[PDB]
Amino acid sequence: MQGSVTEFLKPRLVDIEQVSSTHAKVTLEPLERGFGHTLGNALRRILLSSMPGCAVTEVEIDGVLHEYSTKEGVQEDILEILLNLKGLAVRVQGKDEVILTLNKSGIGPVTAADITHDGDVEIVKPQHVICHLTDENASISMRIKVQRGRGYVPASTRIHSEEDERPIGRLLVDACYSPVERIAYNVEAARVEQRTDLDKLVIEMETNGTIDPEEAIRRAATILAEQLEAFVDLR
Amino acid sequence: MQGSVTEFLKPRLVDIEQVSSTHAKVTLEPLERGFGHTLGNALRRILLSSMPGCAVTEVEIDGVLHEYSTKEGVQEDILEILLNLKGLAVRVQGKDEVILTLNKSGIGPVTAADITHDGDVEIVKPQHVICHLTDENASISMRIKVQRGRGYVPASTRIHSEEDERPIGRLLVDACYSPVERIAYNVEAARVEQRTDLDKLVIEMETNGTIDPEEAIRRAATILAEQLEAFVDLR
Amino acid sequence: SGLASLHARVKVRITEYEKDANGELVAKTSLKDTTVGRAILWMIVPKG
Repeated sequence: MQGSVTEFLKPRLVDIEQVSSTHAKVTLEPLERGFGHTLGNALRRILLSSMPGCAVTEVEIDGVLHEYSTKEGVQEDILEILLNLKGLAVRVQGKDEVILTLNKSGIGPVTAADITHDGDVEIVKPQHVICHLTDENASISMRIKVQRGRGYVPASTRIHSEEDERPIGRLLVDACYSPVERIAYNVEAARVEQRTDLDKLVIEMETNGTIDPEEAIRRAATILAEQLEAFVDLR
Repeated sequence: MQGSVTEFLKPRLVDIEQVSSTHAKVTLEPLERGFGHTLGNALRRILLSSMPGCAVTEVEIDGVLHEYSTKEGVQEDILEILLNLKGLAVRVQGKDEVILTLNKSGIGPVTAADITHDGDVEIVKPQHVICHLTDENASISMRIKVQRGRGYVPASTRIHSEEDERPIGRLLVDACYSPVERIAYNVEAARVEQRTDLDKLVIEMETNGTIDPEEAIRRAATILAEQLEAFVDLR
Repeated sequence: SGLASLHARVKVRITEYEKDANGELVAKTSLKDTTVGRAILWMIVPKG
């Protein structure tokens, strides 16, 4: 309600100009004495392990059977190609698993923009150079598989058998499902109608691209609303 | 809904055994990695200034005109009696102001149990010794006045004129409207069907007696629900 | 390779990451302790 003059006639002017899915300048005003560091540290506490995401789990390559072979028509090795596929960020709206179609022959540096566009898959970095291709029918094809997880679980306890039934040629890859990369906060002051000693907590947020920052901070906001009903009941 | 297995099939077994109006052992289970200290500190952040209460504002005494006189038939002075009236906790259900009737003559230590019971006033501490009375018609009478406030506002800016129209004998008293006194939290672990690394955040809550802990944590809960609709709208 | 050896622990000579950003992510999950304040001191003051 309106109540007395502490914070009740003090609106929080928190507004939006969006950069697509990877970084956002988050602004905040006004909050009173000593309210910057607990904000940055509590949503550094939540936004590192409590956030699910969709990362790279297990990649199938062509006739190259394991990670340390060679392919006729490529300069780099398959280990550096898969290393370039580890850093590839992908967004999946509402699918549990999806297989990404990729094929390109001839000369030309294949980037992430050559991936066949799906209705629920959007590439955040089309400029990511993976490997350099040459002549003499250098046909490369991959099947990128995306699964849901949260945070880091190692590749020795999860161990998965997609193609470990009789046709083989897959092996499990380390997965970093954690979306939130960096949050940096500035602690300048603000002023509104009620009181003067009020802190403006401007945030530089950085996300890899697996989960959008709006949906992630809304999920972390309702998780926070689920948190502080702890002091409620008796016994 | 049921969704995937993160927290959705994980009920919060938060139950009630009530101690009347002053302290409550609050139990909680289960919450995952790193969810004890942000709970205790966020509802230490809310439950110190955001909570209204009803405390002692201004007390009228009998023919003793100011705080530093003497009364025929009492051992202690009026300043220690009013000091004992500062620590008296009182609950008011739905009244803006109420006047408490108190009268006792003869020998006998007058405590808070001698106050005339009102339909909306309940005494939490009847064992509070105020002063020691003697013989020789030691008749004492007071008019305890209760008003609504929130938190600490000093007695030099509020200044009130109840009996400062022509009959005098009142002066303004410092008021601590803040109900919540102490919350201490223990951070042992819990286990439920889904996952194992889950924290049991057991709370020792302490309240003076002005506002009940159930109503205070429900008000602070819906104030918290009013808080985190901040990240919603654009501009 | 020092995290399993006696040369490096969770407060002695260890850093295994590319940049500053997720080094505090790894440090918060009890895997690293040092060269995070040296990593965040190198970007808090020269950002403004």
